[PDB]
Amino acid sequence: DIIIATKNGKVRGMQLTVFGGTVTAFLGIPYAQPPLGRLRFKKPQSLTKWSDIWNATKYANSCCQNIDQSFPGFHGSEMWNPNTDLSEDCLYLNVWIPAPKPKNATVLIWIYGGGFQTGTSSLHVYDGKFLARVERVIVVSMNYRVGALGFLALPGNPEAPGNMGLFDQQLALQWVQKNIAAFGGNPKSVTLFGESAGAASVSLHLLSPGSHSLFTRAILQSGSFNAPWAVTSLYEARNRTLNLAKLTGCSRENETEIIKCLRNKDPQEILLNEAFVVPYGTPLSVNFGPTVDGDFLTDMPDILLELGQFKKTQILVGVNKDEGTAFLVYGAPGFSKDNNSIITRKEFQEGLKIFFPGVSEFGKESILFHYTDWVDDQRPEQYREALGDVVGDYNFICPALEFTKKFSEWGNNAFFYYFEHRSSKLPWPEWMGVMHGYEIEFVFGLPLERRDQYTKAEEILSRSIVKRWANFAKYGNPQETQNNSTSWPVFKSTEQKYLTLNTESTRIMTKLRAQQCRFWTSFFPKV
Amino acid sequence: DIIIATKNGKVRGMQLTVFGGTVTAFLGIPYAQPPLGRLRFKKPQSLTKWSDIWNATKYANSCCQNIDQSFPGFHGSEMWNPNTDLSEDCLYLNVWIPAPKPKNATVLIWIYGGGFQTGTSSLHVYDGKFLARVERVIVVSMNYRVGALGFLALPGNPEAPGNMGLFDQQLALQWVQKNIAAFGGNPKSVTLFGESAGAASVSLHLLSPGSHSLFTRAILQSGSFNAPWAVTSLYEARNRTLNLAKLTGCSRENETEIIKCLRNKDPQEILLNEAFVVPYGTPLSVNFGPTVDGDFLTDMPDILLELGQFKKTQILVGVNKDEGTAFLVYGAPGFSKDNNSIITRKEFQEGLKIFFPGVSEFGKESILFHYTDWVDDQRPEQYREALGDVVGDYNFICPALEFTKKFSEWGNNAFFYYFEHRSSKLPWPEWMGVMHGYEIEFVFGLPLERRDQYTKAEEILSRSIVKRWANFAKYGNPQETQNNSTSWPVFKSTEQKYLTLNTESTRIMTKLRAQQCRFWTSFFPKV
Ligand SMILES: *[C@@H]1O[C@H](CO[C@H]2O[C@@H](C)[C@@H](O)[C@@H](O)[C@@H]2O)[C@@H](O[C@@H]2O[C@H](CO)[C@@H](O)[C@H](O)[C@H]2NC(C)=O)[C@H](O)[C@H]1NC(C)=O
Ligand SMILES: *[C@@H]1O[C@H](CO[C@H]2O[C@@H](C)[C@@H](O)[C@@H](O)[C@@H]2O)[C@@H](O[C@@H]2O[C@H](CO)[C@@H](O)[C@H](O)[C@H]2NC(C)=O)[C@H](O)[C@H]1NC(C)=O
Ligand SMILES: *[C@H]1O[C@H](CO[C@H]2O[C@@H](C)[C@@H](O)[C@@H](O)[C@@H]2O)[C@@H](O[C@@H]2O[C@H](CO)[C@@H](O)[C@H](O)[C@H]2NC(C)=O)[C@H](O)[C@H]1NC(C)=O
Ligand SMILES: *[C@H]1O[C@H](CO[C@H]2O[C@@H](C)[C@@H](O)[C@@H](O)[C@@H]2O)[C@@H](O[C@@H]2O[C@H](CO)[C@@H](O)[C@H](O)[C@H]2NC(C)=O)[C@H](O)[C@H]1NC(C)=O
Ligand SMILES: C[n+]1ccccc1/C=N/OCc1c(F)c(F)c(F)c(F)c1F
Ligand SMILES: C[n+]1ccccc1/C=N/OCc1c(F)c(F)c(F)c(F)c1F
Ligand SMILES: *[C@@H]1O[C@H](CO)[C@@H](O)[C@H](O)[C@H]1NC(C)=O
Ligand SMILES: *[C@@H]1O[C@H](CO)[C@@H](O)[C@H](O)[C@H]1NC(C)=O
Ligand SMILES: *[C@@H]1O[C@H](CO)[C@@H](O)[C@H](O)[C@H]1NC(C)=O
Ligand SMILES: *[C@@H]1O[C@H](CO)[C@@H](O)[C@H](O)[C@H]1NC(C)=O
Ligand SMILES: *[C@@H]1O[C@H](CO)[C@@H](O)[C@H](O)[C@H]1NC(C)=O
Ligand SMILES: *[C@@H]1O[C@H](CO)[C@@H](O)[C@H](O)[C@H]1NC(C)=O
Ligand SMILES: *[C@@H]1O[C@H](CO)[C@@H](O)[C@H](O)[C@H]1NC(C)=O
Ligand SMILES: *[C@@H]1O[C@H](CO)[C@@H](O)[C@H](O)[C@H]1NC(C)=O
Ligand SMILES: [Ca+2]
Ligand SMILES: [Ca+2]
Ligand SMILES: [Ca+2]
Ligand SMILES: [Ca+2]
Ligand SMILES: [Ca+2]
Ligand SMILES: [Ca+2]
Ligand SMILES: [Ca+2]
Ligand SMILES: [Ca+2]
Ligand SMILES: [Cl-]
Ligand SMILES: [Cl-]
Ligand SMILES: [Cl-]
Ligand SMILES: [Cl-]
Ligand SMILES: [Cl-]
Ligand SMILES: [Cl-]
Ligand SMILES: [Cl-]
Ligand SMILES: [Cl-]
Ligand SMILES: [K+]
Ligand SMILES: [K+]
Ligand code: NA
Ligand code: NA
Ligand code: NA
Ligand code: NA
Repeated sequence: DIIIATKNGKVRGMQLTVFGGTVTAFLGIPYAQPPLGRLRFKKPQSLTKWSDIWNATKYANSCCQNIDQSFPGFHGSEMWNPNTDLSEDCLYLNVWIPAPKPKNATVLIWIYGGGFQTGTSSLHVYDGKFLARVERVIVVSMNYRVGALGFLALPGNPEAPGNMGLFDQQLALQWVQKNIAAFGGNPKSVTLFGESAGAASVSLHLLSPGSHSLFTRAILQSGSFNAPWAVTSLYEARNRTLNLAKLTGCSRENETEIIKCLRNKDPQEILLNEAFVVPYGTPLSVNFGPTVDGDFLTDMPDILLELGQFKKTQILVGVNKDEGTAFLVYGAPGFSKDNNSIITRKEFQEGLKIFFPGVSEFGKESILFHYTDWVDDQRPEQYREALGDVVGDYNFICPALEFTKKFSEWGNNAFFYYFEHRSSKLPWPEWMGVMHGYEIEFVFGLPLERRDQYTKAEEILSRSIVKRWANFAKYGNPQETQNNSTSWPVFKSTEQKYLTLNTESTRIMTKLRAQQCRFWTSFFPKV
Repeated sequence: DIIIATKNGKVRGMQLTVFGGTVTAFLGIPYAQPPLGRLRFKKPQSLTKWSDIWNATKYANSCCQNIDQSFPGFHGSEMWNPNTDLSEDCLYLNVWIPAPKPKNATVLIWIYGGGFQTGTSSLHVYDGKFLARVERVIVVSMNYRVGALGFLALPGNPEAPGNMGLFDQQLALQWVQKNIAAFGGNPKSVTLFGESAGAASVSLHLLSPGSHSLFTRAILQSGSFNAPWAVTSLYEARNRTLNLAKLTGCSRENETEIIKCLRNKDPQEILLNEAFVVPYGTPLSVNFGPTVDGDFLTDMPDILLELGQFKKTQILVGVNKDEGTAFLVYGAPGFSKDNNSIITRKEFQEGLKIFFPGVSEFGKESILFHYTDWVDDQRPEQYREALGDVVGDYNFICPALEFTKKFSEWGNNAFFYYFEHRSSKLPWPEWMGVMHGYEIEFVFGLPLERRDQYTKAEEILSRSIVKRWANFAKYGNPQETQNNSTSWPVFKSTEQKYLTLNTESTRIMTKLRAQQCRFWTSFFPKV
């Protein structure tokens, strides 16, 4: 029977049988006062503290959010929807520790993605028990507020300052610093990892001084703050806030009066209305995201990154081969998860208008031109694949490379990966390839469960990746030193070497998407 | 490797490990042409027939339907939502046969509920593998069209005749008659069982001459056609059709022209709009249900039942202790699944207006009067429990008793049960009690899986019920003859004996809800 005295009180965990061993799980530990009533839109408040035991024996509420209902009954999409009740009372975290209790274990802290509008830490593919079991690290994950409730910004106004969700994560990091030692963890050895919006969060923690000493190093999967979807401008932030305000009947003169009006609405009213604060969104739209609040973020992060104002430490960064494809079935004409989505030139062009709504004809023609230099074939899937590549390079890959490039320029080790294995169990069609989000299950070691219809090769690769991530956390160097693995070289802005992760031919390459990324990083912004 | 030659072609099944034995499953066998294009709103068409093997190795598409999203992330509600893609191409059935292949097995055919608006046969609690394993019966289940796509009625007009979903089920019954022998089943021994709207369907099959010879006997769980939600009047049917027609921009002069206009809409457009064809619905509202079509149903079923025009055979009928409670959190004021729902007198009265929208003040006062004869206490949950009882007696229990009473009057054995055990794993709060829908998992033998956190007592009861249902199917007599069970007496209109199903004190009682049901069955209709 396992009970740990945290600084706020005793908590009770539960034993799990994993791989002929035991992992101890503490699910749903509160780390802040529920942000309700007057506390809505505010930075999280610290916890009351209690006597008696808190039973941390089931996942807690997920934060209020809208759920994707494009494919009801379809596991490919539904595996991402929350699996606990939605509630504003959602500020909880989870802790997986090895058994027997580790002496001074390295801690991995997961920050989920979801475009800052969705997400929860209780998803099956974020289960930290395998990592705890296999690498004897401690895994921690937290729920943080999303959408308007997490990122509504009326900057400098503390009734709704912006970046609340980011402060939720930060307060959870503080919790770990203050309490993890009681669980057998080492507060001086904490590695943040996250995917997509979670990875962007991780990159922002590297930039936020308040977070500087709450972690040791950082892993960024398919995301970074400099991705075009990741940061909300102040013009956007205020326009979007005032729009939510009119939509809900909360337009008032004294901005502080808007917030109290919004404080009195149902969560549902807010949620139902946040979709429309943008006149013409994209599938990748982030209505309420990170802003330069002058608190979490002292300045525009592009400036910070460029002038080397960030935590000096190691990073592990990477992307997947077909980042863009998932988004294509969420609005691009002629695309379907139920057919092979062979599209024509005109549908390609209409898809661009969908993904680049405010861009000139010349801008969209340049994308067309750069991405239709057929290779050198006339295959029917030319345009289908070009559009996925367009969406993936622009939104994920090129920003990831650029971040790593600028980060390493200030003299810290960086490691870059290209994940190109497609899950044999992927419920999405073959044309979508190695999708956004689908390295995560390899990272968390789900293929290590033989009872699960992953291939033998998939167990090897997951085992290998799990070891690399773990060695990165413990030692700041993502090698697999024992099974003749390819050695993972540091990413330097000169040669720009990266490691490909796959089941077959693993290797070192250089300058991922070189031409594509000079188009997006250098040319496209002038357009 | 198992392959069965059906009359339409070879099908391939798959082996399942169940309880140290094998069950063979054929999931997703087509039994009709997909009802698409010109076939929308029509009675199902017979199948083309194929060469090569059909792989019946995964559940098929569920039929188009709206999904309950009141409690996103909550297992209590989400366990009922479809778990395969929604598609109009949904006319498929499933077959579980014992291993080794049975010689002449009795067949149970499951018809799911869902208020004729929702439902699918691929739900976890409808898994027929346990029944196949334990009782060596063959279990069959089918998907049938629901909502407007299954029950849109413009009577006598064969472009949309009504009762299409009922004809889907019937065509599936035909499939069994024609093919089950090839699976080791006995077409001369087929028992229909269903819950809620599925049970109402079963009762209508007893009344439909086209179904007379497609089955042997019948089990009706929490439902019958004479329930107030179960049959759509012709005034309602046409008003609702014409309303869907205006909502979708399909109002035309030649009724046949309405249907072609509706034939050309997206399923989604139809689905989105079927909610509003009723000006003031209830939580129990069935917008598009069974009608007297002059085909499946030759006359108003109340008349048929009363004059003894129905299949002469045995029936097993029953209800649960707290049928009504589930519906209370779907619109009654002051109710919540997250608190104890103590409501006051005025909230009780407002709840009545919600559940009896078209009823006079005197009508609603009579309900109030009949259900507030406190017993003889002044407990705070008086009104909360009275409202659940009101909704349960009116909508499920009293109609069930009345059906059994009138059916047995024509000289066939009838057996009535009162299920009063609450699942120890029920995710809904304690106040909701023994809920509508939650005997089903006991019937299908889920507690027989020891790996599943059901209690030992729950395994006993499930084992017992599984045996009773199986003996009923095989022999038309639901006894458990071996383990000193209470003997289940026939329900006669004189004494009206019934069997209570529970974990503790099992027993024979008489005249379930006697006073409540004379109020609803005799008095209330005059009101
Ligand atoms: C691949 O599918 C798309 C997506 O939409 C369709 O999905 C199919 C499975 C089918 O059910 C179809 O009825 C459904 O609309 C097809 O694009 C669609 O084409 C139709 C017909 O002109 C248009 O009305 C729709 O606007 C359009 N939908 C989208 C998203 O553009 C596509 O034609 C199909 N092509 C193939 C087989 O490659
Ligand atoms: C039990 O809960 C109901 C349902 O609605 C509430 O659920 C609670 C868990 C809480 O989050 C609350 O904010 C939420 O609205 C309560 O009824 C609600 O009471 C509020 C306050 O007046 C009304 O504004 C709502 O109209 C009303 N909802 C409904 C469905 O009527 C109810 O008061 C609560 N009571 C208890 C503790 O027994
Ligand atoms: C932000 O401000 C306005 C707000 O307009 C929006 O209002 C919301 C309620 C929502 O429904 C959305 O669809 C709608 O566009 C943006 O809209 C334009 O603003 C002009 C006035 O400047 C208005 O007359 C119109 O409502 C609207 N016109 C059009 C054709 O869009 C505006 O685009 C945006 N400004 C930004 C992005 O800074
Ligand atoms: C069925 O016919 C009419 C249709 O009206 C409905 O129209 C749908 C589009 C839907 O949105 C629904 O909300 C709406 O009520 C029913 O409505 C009434 O009919 C009168 C004319 O007879 C109209 O003037 C109104 O639209 C409407 N009035 C009110 C206050 O309800 C009508 O109730 C129903 N008849 C039945 C049940 O037989
Ligand atoms: C949170 N997340 C991380 C990685 C990969 C996927 C997800 C969530 N996926 O939900 C499915 C989904 C998608 F995959 C989308 F591309 C999209 F635009 C959606 F709106 C959407 F809901
Ligand atoms: C199909 N079914 C059979 C038995 C019990 C429940 C169900 C389906 N339950 O879905 C949850 C649910 C309910 F339990 C309801 F009472 C209700 F009114 C809904 F609209 C609803 F969606
Ligand atoms: C927490 O768990 C234990 C055993 O599961 C229980 O006995 C204890 O009282 C619990 N506290 C609760 C339910 O609040
Ligand atoms: C754990 O490791 C750190 C160094 O990273 C060390 O300073 C600390 O004292 C250790 N705590 C132990 C051994 O419990
Ligand atoms: C806005 O309202 C708040 C709350 O009363 C108050 O502090 C302030 O005086 C108001 N500001 C303006 C501009 O009137
Ligand atoms: C190394 O090799 C052995 C067997 O070859 C394997 O069981 C072990 O898990 C491998 N380790 C890693 C980290 O891949
Ligand atoms: C059906 O299943 C078998 C083995 O699983 C496969 O080899 C056969 O070709 C399948 N037919 C298909 C996939 O259409
Ligand atoms: C199965 O049982 C029926 C009687 O219910 C019998 O007439 C039929 O011939 C049997 N078929 C066999 C033994 O295969
Ligand atoms: C309705 O339209 C159909 C289809 O053309 C046709 O059979 C019939 O003549 C029309 N009926 C009327 C009332 O005009
Ligand atoms: C009868 O009794 C034995 C043990 O007492 C039990 O294993 C068996 O399953 C029981 N049968 C039924 C139908 O309850
Ligand atoms: Ca909510
Ligand atoms: Ca540190
Ligand atoms: Ca490539
Ligand atoms: Ca290698
Ligand atoms: Ca549909
Ligand atoms: Ca028969
Ligand atoms: Ca009772
Ligand atoms: Ca007994
Ligand atoms: Cl944005
Ligand atoms: Cl062109
Ligand atoms: Cl090079
Ligand atoms: Cl490349
Ligand atoms: Cl009705
Ligand atoms: Cl009164
Ligand atoms: Cl009596
Ligand atoms: Cl009673
Ligand atoms: K997403
Ligand atoms: K229902
Ligand atoms: Na879902
Ligand atoms: Na997956
Ligand atoms: Na669901
Ligand atoms: Na259940």
